[PDB]
Amino acid sequence: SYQKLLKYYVLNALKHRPPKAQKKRYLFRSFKATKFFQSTKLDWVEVGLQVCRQGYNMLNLLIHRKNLNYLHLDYNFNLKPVKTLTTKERKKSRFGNAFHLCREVLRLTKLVVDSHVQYRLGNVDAFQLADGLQYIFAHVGQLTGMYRYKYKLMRQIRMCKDLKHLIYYRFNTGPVGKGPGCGFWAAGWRVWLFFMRGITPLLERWLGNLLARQFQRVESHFDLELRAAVMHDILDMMPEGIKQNKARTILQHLSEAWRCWKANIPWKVPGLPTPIENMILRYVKAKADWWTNTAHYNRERIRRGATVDKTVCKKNLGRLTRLYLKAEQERQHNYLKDGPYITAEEAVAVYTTTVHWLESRRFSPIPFPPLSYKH
Amino acid sequence: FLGMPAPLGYVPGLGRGATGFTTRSDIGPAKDDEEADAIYAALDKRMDERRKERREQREKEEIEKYRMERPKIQQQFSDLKRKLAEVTEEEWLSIPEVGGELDMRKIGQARNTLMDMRLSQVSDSVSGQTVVD
Amino acid sequence: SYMLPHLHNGWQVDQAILSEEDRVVVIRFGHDWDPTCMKMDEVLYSIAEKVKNFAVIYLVDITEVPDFNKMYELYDPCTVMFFFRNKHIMIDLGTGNNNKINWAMEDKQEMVDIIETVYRGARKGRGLVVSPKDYSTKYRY
Amino acid sequence: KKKTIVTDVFQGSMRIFTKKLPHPDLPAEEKEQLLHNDEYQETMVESTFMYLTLDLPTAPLYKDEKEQLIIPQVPLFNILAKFNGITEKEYKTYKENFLKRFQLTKLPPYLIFCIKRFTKNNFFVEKNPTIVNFPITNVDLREYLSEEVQAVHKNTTYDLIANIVHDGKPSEGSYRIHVLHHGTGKWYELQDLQVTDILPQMITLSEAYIQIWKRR
RNA sequence: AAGGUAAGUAU
RNA sequence: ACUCUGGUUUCUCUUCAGAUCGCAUAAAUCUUUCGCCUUUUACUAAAGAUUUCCGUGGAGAGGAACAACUCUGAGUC
Ligand SMILES: O=P(O)(O)O[C@H]1[C@@H](OP(=O)(O)O)[C@@H](OP(=O)(O)O)[C@@H](OP(=O)(O)O)[C@@H](OP(=O)(O)O)[C@H]1OP(=O)(O)O
Repeated sequence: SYQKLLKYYVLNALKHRPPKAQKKRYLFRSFKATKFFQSTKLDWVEVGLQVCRQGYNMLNLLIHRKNLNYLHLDYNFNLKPVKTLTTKERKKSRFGNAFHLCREVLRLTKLVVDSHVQYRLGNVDAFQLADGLQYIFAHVGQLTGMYRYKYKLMRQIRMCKDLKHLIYYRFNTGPVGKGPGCGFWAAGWRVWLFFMRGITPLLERWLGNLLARQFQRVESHFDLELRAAVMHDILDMMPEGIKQNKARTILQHLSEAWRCWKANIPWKVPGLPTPIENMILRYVKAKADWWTNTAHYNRERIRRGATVDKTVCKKNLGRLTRLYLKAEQERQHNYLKDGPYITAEEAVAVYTTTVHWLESRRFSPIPFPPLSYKH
Repeated sequence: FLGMPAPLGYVPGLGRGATGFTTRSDIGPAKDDEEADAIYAALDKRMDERRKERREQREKEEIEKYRMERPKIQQQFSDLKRKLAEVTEEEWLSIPEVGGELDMRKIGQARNTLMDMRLSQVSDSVSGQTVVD
Repeated sequence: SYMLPHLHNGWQVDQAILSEEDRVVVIRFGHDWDPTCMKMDEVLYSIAEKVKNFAVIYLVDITEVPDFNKMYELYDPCTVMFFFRNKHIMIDLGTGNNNKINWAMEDKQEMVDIIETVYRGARKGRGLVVSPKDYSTKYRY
Repeated sequence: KKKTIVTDVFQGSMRIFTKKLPHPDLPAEEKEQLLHNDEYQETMVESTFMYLTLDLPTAPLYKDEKEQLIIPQVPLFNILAKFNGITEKEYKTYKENFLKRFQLTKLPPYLIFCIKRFTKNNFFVEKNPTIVNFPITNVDLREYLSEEVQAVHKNTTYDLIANIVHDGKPSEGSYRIHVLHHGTGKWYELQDLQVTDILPQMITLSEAYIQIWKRR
């Protein structure tokens, strides 16, 4: 526990630089100044029960917003169906993971407030109040099981156990019993306060989304950008106010040009204007460069070990085949133009060595297929 | 029926006779209110204005730096579209709707001929050289 | 480059879907400027020539026609609703929402098979139909 | 002696009357307004131009004559086209289409031409495989650049003393050069293995990385 | 959290 | 020993962050690797770069409250 908590502390110490040159816009003070809210003074327990009632109202509206009575949230912030929910009704009554987090945190604050309420209304003494506070702060994982609601919260709860591990260790260090009588809740209380402070932006954003009324693409994106930009440039140059149909047929040549590049076959269209041909050449050179780049990049990704899909693998294989076919084409052309690379008299020397070795072996060379053969 | 006006006075959702595809709750939304919405939006804007200026300046600087490395798609052919209008009207009108350097192979042929001649000359030393008929 | 027919008005899409006979009306909700939706539109364009006999594709813009956003819960990109025979079909492909395809198909042939299966199911009269390829897994490995 | 001997040997001077021509997106009215504002006015650059940088034309996207490989050999006049072709350049990578209007005023006795075949595309840097097609003989680009400078530049017959050409793929590539002794004119390859190679042997066929010539 | 709504038929 | 010297509590408002903004410490997105791997919610765990988020300081401004008590240095004292 000590080693793990020291790890957490040192990781906190590593990344510590605030860029936050804020304008000191006190949003809370502005909300206080808003006419929709007013200020007063009241006891902390009264504020706690007010917040519990407000959270229950929040969950009540969030649940029965679509007039669905399938799911019911109890006053203890535990959701429960009113009957054996139908599978279609179960699909209808479903909430996201962040809603699970919100319900869990509301449950935690409600149970803390109710514990202080029962303490104030006599019942159990204050020593046990502190002990129960300590336990709840260091057993939220067991109490609420945030694991499913959020995986990261597990870290908080597990470290809370670690701090509690130390707290009880020291509390029960000597004459103090080895029982559950430990009361140092602040150590986990601060951690839970920090984690809640980190979480609350998400809950606020989602609650605002509900309160409002609006509650593999990179290669495809670049291809669409290329084709759309070229089409828009053509429609700017080509007077759509006069000619309409032929522009669509223009796209055909685009595709033709593209496949004319893929097949590595000559492409000449005398009917098309020369500036149009130049624009097509620029488009096809950009597309070919991008296509080869992404082809070799995806091939490298596949061979490295990255997981790929069947269609993506087939497309990458096709692109690699096309690229290799092209490359072999200019390689053969370069061999034809530059001639054989066998140096003069060097292949002759190799042949002389071979024939000398064969003569040393002194074997009869294989003749033409005879009329009569053994088998 | 593309290109037709929509007769007003009828709700498209109700007239078609469709059923509410309730995929999942809490996934869809399902004047004093206007004034409250305006006030809350103003409060949200006030809260967000704490870091807006510096973030916007940094984003603008980053975008400007990114543009130099690689500009927009239409930027690579801005000159071409500038010169695109130079084509005559009759040029694109008749667009077909249907879809020096000597013989470098001479050096290769000479090299191949020289190699073949050298091999044929070396074939004389091959006492056991054989052919077919 | 997004040359498929698009519903300028919301009511126009409604009557276009209503004006169907022995054909499947694939209404692709979303926005053309989205990149994933651009890929989906390109796939639909590729399919359109091959299956134009019974499959008609008719895109629409959420901003242009927001009245149908809440009707079928249109709050994701690349959404596709096979509104065929004036009946929203139940296409099940191993997903939670078995009435909406909200991501561009990896391959065109898969989309062609899906749309022809939808046509067969609609012609048979059933309101639900399954897919030969389950999409619960993306076959990433 | 501010003018360094190495610098002054290959200094040069280009009187590029650079014009800040309006951006292509500017309409005809905006172009007229900019012209009235002297935006497109030619301004002399007086560029040092220590070594001339001549860029090869566009690569052949589709091979027409021979589908296996099309080599668009660039005539040596393209380098000599800098008198007017560079003076007619109206292109820039910025938003405004800058008109270079390059005009080489004083040609240095040593001419170092850089082909700059390598160029970065939108994804990767590629090299144009176009043949150099540059004969090794007298040149008249200095007279073309400035007709009156012919009196000052009496020895305009410059022979390509040393030409270096890259070879292989852009990633794993090498270089090979051929140089001629001044006066002797051996024109031999500087490669250690091929020490003696006088004939061009399709020297201009390869993409010559750079050339160096003397006015003599 | 989920990846687990059979559709059909008129009320 | 003589003349001028002149508040601190506060409330907000607008800027700038140097300063371990904070002798405390979260979260979100994106990016590269690691366990990855069964699709997203997610993860594991580190790095890199942002953002929100709890807070704070400097500086300036405007009212209230102690504004009349001066603190204090200067004024050869
Ligand atoms: O389950 P673990 O984390 O291993 O710890 C538990 C338990 O902890 P929880 O109360 O958090 O479940 C007790 O701890 P406390 O009751 O002291 O809080 C108990 O401890 P005591 O016996 O001291 O009561 C005991 O630990 P141990 O028996 O080792 O002292 C036990 O651990 P085990 O499950 O390993 O027995």
